[PDB]
Amino acid sequence: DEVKYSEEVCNEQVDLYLLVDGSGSIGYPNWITKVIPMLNGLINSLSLSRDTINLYMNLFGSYTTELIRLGSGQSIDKRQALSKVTELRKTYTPYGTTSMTAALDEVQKHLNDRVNREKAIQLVILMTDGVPNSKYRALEVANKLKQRNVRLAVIGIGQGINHQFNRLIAGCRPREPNCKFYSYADWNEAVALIKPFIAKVCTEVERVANCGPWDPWTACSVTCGRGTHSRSRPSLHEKCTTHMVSECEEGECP
Ligand SMILES: *[C@@H]1O[C@@H](C)[C@@H](O)[C@@H](O[C@@H]2O[C@H](CO)[C@@H](O)[C@H](O)[C@H]2O)[C@@H]1O
Ligand SMILES: [Cl-]
Ligand SMILES: [Mn+2]
Repeated sequence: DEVKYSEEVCNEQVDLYLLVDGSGSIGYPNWITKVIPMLNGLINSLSLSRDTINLYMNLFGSYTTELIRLGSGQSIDKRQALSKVTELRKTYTPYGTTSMTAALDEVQKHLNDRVNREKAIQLVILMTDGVPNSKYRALEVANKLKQRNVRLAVIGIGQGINHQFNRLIAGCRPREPNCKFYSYADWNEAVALIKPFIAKVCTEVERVANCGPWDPWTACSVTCGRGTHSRSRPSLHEKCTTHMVSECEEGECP
């Protein structure tokens, strides 16, 4: 048989992969005056914690650079994540080519390795001017991510933004105003864009678990008159009953 039980589903767990374009096309003035404050405002709006949002962060240029791993201090504490952005303002100048496909591939690898949290919403935030090393290769991996139920939002940054590509990889429809997946204004709009994707919403649902077949009932405790016997089974789930006791009769007692 099976067991039924109640449960609240809130979708509070989110693995958020922040992929930041650090390539030479971005432009140094833009980096300082626009990208850094974008990162600051965005990350400041994320209530990171062990049990809810966990941040991953990658910087992609000629190489991809994994800045923050899911689960670490910097993944779950907003203040620590902000320090990484500050470290970037002080010590990184954008240069080189644009490994966008490889950055997205790092997310794929998380899923493949089963490093993400299974019950966690998977959310990629791609921050780019939308001029990757290869347009087809980057669209391809993004589409692979979406077919795995990964959500993807795009934030345009840089001195020379290819909106057409950004809208395409975000999945924006033509003739449709205010795409819910792409923003290219300031941090305020990006934050609003990201909000519906990470909103905790609580519903009460019923759940079903297969408890597996019972073992045979034991022989009666007494071989005459009233007694009891029991049947057990492996716990295939936390909510599954594993033991029963019933009253049995083995005829009369002389
Ligand atoms: C199994 O075989 C039965 C035919 C009886 O001989 C049982 O013995 C009886 O057990 C009851 C209750 O357990 C006692 O009150 C009796 O004293 C005893 O004869 C036996 O278990
Ligand atoms: Cl690429
Ligand atoms: Mn570039």
